[PDB]
Amino acid sequence: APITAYSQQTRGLLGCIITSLTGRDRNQVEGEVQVVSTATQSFLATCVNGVCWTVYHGAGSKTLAGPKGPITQMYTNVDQDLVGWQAPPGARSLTPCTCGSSDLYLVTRHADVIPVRRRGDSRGSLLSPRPVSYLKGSSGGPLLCPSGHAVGIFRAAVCTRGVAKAVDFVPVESMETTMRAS
Amino acid sequence: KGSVVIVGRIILS
Ligand SMILES: COc1ccc2c(O[C@H]3C[C@H]4C(=O)N(C)CCCC/C=C\[C@@H]5C[C@@]5(C(=O)NS(=O)(=O)C5(C)CC5)NC(=O)N4C3)cc(-c3nc(C(C)C)cs3)nc2c1F
Ligand SMILES: [Zn+2]
Repeated sequence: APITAYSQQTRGLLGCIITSLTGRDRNQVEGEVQVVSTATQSFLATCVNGVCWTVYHGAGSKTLAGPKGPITQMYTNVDQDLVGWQAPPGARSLTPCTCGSSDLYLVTRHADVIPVRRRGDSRGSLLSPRPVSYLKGSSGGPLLCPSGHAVGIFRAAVCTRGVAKAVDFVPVESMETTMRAS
Repeated sequence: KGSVVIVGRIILS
């Protein structure tokens, strides 16, 4: 990898629940990827062009606890398992890849950067197959090109007997397509 | 009902 990553837990369980109910998060926000949670489950969200994008199957309809109360979904594209909120101030946004590379890097929930070989528009095979548990909880995590630019957000995996052989992701082009629907 | 909450972050470089 030419890219590295590290994680920082900013909230605990009790404070999490609380903030979920009020919808008011005054904690300072940093970084390009946020670790995100509802009461039941947890997953990632990625920032691209000022919008925080995550998966619909983790956050469905829900708002995002923000510094001035809850934030409504700007974008909701059930068809592509994609939702988006306006990035809380402080969230450093990634920008889309323009180079067309096939040498991708998926950044996971535990801050692993793992090589992915670009296969289609929304598809890429893992160079070293991992266990599924190694990947679970990373939906809404970013796929990056070698220069650290965004090509897509992690949606799903293809696997057999608990070992992940390939990854599906929403292409960054579909995010701008969703943003092209006023 | 409830909101999604930011319980952490991943920094890149
Ligand atoms: C445009 O085409 C697609 C493609 C896939 C879609 C889709 O895929 C699922 C399939 C399932 C799957 O692959 N397996 C179970 C097997 C391997 C597991 C691979 C490991 C990690 C995977 C990334 C990951 C994940 O981390 N999920 S998560 O973070 O844990 C979460 C549950 C908290 C959100 N996602 C993941 O595992 N899966 C996503 C789901 C949904 C929707 N789901 C719902 C509700 C009702 C559940 C509404 S729409 N739409 C999808 C869709 F429109
Ligand atoms: Zn690029």
